[PDB]
Amino acid sequence: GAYKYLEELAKKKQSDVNLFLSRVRAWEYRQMNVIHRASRPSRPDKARRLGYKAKQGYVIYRIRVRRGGRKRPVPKGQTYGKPVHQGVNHLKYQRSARCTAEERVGRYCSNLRVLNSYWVNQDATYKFFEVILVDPSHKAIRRDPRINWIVNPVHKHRESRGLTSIGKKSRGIGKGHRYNNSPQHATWLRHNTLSLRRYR
Amino acid sequence: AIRPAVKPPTIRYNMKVRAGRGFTLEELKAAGVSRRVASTIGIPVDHRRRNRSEESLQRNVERIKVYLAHLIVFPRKAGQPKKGDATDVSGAEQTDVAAVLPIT
Amino acid sequence: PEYIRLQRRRKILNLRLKVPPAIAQFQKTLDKNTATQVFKLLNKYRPETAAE
Amino acid sequence: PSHKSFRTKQKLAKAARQNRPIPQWIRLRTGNTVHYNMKRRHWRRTKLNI
Amino acid sequence: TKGTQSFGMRHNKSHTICRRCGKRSFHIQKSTCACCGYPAAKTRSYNWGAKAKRRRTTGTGRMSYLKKVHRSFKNGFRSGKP
Amino acid sequence: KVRTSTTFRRPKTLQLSRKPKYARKSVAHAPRLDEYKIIVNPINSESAMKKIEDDNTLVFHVHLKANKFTIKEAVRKLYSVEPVKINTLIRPNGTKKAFVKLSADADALDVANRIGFL
Amino acid sequence: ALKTFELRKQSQENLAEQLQELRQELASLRVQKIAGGSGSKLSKIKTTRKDIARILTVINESNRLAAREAYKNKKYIPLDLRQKKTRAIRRALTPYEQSRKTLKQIKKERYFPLRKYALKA
RNA sequence: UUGACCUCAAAUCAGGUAGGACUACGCGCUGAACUUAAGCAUAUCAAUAAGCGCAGGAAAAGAAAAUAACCAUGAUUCCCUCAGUAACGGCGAGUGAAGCGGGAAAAGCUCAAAUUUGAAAUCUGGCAACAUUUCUUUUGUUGUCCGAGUUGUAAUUUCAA
RNA sequence: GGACAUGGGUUAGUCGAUCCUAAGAGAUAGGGAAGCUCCGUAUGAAAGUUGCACGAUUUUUCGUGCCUCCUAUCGAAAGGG
RNA sequence: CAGAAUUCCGUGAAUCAUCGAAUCUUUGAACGCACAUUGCGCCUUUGGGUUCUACCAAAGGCAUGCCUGUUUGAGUGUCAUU
Ligand SMILES: [Mg+2]
Ligand SMILES: [Mg+2]
Ligand SMILES: [Mg+2]
Ligand SMILES: [Mg+2]
Ligand SMILES: [Mg+2]
Ligand SMILES: [Mg+2]
Ligand SMILES: [Mg+2]
Ligand SMILES: [Mg+2]
Ligand SMILES: [Mg+2]
Ligand SMILES: [Mg+2]
Ligand SMILES: [Mg+2]
Ligand SMILES: [Mg+2]
Ligand SMILES: [Mg+2]
Ligand SMILES: [Mg+2]
Ligand SMILES: [Mg+2]
Ligand SMILES: [Zn+2]
Repeated sequence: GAYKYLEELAKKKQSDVNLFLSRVRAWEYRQMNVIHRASRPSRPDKARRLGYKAKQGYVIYRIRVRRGGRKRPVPKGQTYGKPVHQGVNHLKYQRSARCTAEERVGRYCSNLRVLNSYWVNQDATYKFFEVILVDPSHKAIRRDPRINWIVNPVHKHRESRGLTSIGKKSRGIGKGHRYNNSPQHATWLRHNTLSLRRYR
Repeated sequence: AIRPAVKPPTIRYNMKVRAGRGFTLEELKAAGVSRRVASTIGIPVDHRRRNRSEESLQRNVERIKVYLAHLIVFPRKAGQPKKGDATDVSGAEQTDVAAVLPIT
Repeated sequence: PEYIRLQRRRKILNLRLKVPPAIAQFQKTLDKNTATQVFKLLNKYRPETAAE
Repeated sequence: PSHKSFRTKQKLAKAARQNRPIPQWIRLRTGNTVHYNMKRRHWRRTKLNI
Repeated sequence: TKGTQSFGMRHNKSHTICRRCGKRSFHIQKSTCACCGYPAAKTRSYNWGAKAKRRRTTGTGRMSYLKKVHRSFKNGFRSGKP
Repeated sequence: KVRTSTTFRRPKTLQLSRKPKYARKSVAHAPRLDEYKIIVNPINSESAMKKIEDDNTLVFHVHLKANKFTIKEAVRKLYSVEPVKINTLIRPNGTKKAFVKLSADADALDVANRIGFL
Repeated sequence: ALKTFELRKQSQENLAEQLQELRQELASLRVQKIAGGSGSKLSKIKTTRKDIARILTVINESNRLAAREAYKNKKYIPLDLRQKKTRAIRRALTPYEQSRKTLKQIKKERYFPLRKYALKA
């Protein structure tokens, strides 16, 4: 159907069609609020594959996030420590800008659950994302076995605990030798806990 | 639950035999057990493991056949036996699978 | 108000900003007369309503 | 100061009330050690500090 | 001049009674309680101050509703008449 | 669509009033502070007695939240007398005292005896 | 001491009248207490106070039951009449909501349910 | 002129919902220095203290874009072992995992990508009736109408197919 | 005895506070910030209490109307009143 | 210390136990706006005092963000019919 065509065309971000549409939409986005409601997904095919459905209780929000690194917020570049910690400028936040987009939209919609998010645009100053949210109080959500899980209280603010797709990526959650540091603190605890058995 | 017998990897342990996770799809096929039915009667299914040799296949197919021959399936509706069930369920008791099908 | 300004300057920006052909082929629509004939045929084959 | 808020005045009333001797029958109870108290505040000695 | 005589001019309060926690710690000009952080919608607390936390945490007060919850759980939150 | 001002203002829209599907509170509360809460007790100190027999005024301990309006109604409803003026003070113990002067057609001494604190 | 089972048999208006009598009486006992009184009247203050409470409880019990009656079989009920469990329990998925299954899942349970079986040695 | 659609508002609109607290344990962010190196800057202390966000009865993880190099294994977690080892390190002081093997426990699955197209088969809300209850406090069923939805709600499928 | 014990004692339309604004404080719009929060005070906001009787019997403030550069609040027991 | 013997072969003592119905002041996330003020308002209904507009009293209400839905709208955003 149309979804395959939208998926393939979305891969062509340098084509004349997508370059033009990106320019006009980025201009339009910069004219409205940093966080604003989207009436519909700008990328319906991308939204579906990330869990979105066109039913009551699913909500799309758009947000722009400042690009670039994290300047150390210390008074006059003064760090009061050893030279290894004197850096102020070329530093980087450990969470993705997409994660920040989810965090801020989740605070903005504190009655909703953040499901997922996707990139839509960027200029030199901002990256634009659309965040998919679900109303756990809506009956259409609570009676739906495919999205029911998110009502349970263990899924409260899953974006704040790195439990969305981008949150687990930023946490380095993965299988095998490349992710041995694993959940870091839990792995660290296992290796730094002295185990003293009853030798009898 | 009954488990397959598999050879451990690496040259340090490939001379041994141990319990594996579950029976392969080919092993269940050759023993006449549908994969959807296998779980309902305590036969684990491992979709990941495969049979690279006839020896692994035959060894585990024999384990399933011995399990099925010792298995008493109760009818879904009590007192109305059906196909694949048993009509002498009176002498049913909790027994160890390792007592019947040990890893040799 | 900002929303009115936005939807008006959006039409302007589409007028400048030379449009790629795959987008420019839209805004070339059926004329009024052919459009009426098309809708006359379409209005004959309407889907059945919930009452029907 | 005699210019005082209602909230301040309420606190002064309470402070004056807690600044009283305990009736003796309270200390005469079986199993009570309320015989003497270290909560006897006096205006010149220990200040309320609002 | 810095000692005894200068103590004679101390007659202006920098702190008054906090409406939230009742301590004489409400800084008048900052309109902020130095103890509990009122009027911020969060109670001021620091992990370097475990003793301060102990002075004010749950159980140092009446626990009126929490005791009712505890009794109700004991019987499974039942309602109606016996 | 003629705009003679260079200022767009929000148009006026309907703004319905609340029509709840359920009352949030099942039972309305009875009047708090009606008349048995407003008047706590007569005050019968020596100074209050002088007020009774010299200025035709009664002295009452009243609720902290009573005012001169509600004290007047309470005295009329409880003791069927008509105060002409009411003065109020909050005592250093934190309780409220009311000086209730009666009209020249009523005798405060008789009212005091009828209440029974004499 | 008024008997509460006798109180429930009376109309709300009569109860309201009885309550006013008790409050008037309690005011008299307090006036007499100020101007000297024996120990019987002092014990009568406490008894009269508990009688006022008994009457208030009956009046409120009657009013609340009437409200429950008015809201029987209504979708939306006054808040004080709803459950008073915990906030989390009120927000939890209902057993009905939890037991909802897709058609695919319903078919799977119908055709491949876990059997009862035994191994004979 | 009206109406449709789109986008955007307002209302003490009908019904909901979030915040604060508890932090032993849990998931993240941010982030020292004392200290050790017989000085000291890399290093170490430490991916620690302090600071900030967010949960539950556990959390997180989880049905391989995993191991291996075998006669192969087979989601995750935890224990013993691997192992103070491979490796990192002013190769200084110091630091330091993983696969196999044994054991505890075991459980497996859901979507998006498909034309239902001889029939949106889907869902919410209002109203009414009928049931139901840890419960007049709970939880549904049917009918009807209105909304949602074709810029796609259901149904068969999820690669093991 | 300003100590100790038992009691008593402070009455307002006109005196203050309350109202106003001052230096300043500070929500909101909006933008920063991982965040605690920071900046901001008609500000890049659809930020409206007020001015008209057109309906309305009939001797009067509820309905649309077309309207117009309005405004959070806190902040003085010696300023204003 | 009493008091209560209008009770003690009893729906009845007890600061008894237990607990499924209620009450639950001013506050506090704290919610009309404030608050070093028991300071200053608004709405609905019902009563009081001559008062459909002032005043007094009582009951019930009035915070913010967001979601589904409702209503009333806005746009030289896009259209059909006159
Ligand atoms: Mg998970
Ligand atoms: Mg000095
Ligand atoms: Mg000075
Ligand atoms: Mg006065
Ligand atoms: Mg050193
Ligand atoms: Mg040294
Ligand atoms: Mg040194
Ligand atoms: Mg810490
Ligand atoms: Mg909990
Ligand atoms: Mg979990
Ligand atoms: Mg898979
Ligand atoms: Mg290290
Ligand atoms: Mg003295
Ligand atoms: Mg004056
Ligand atoms: Mg002021
Ligand atoms: Zn405080």
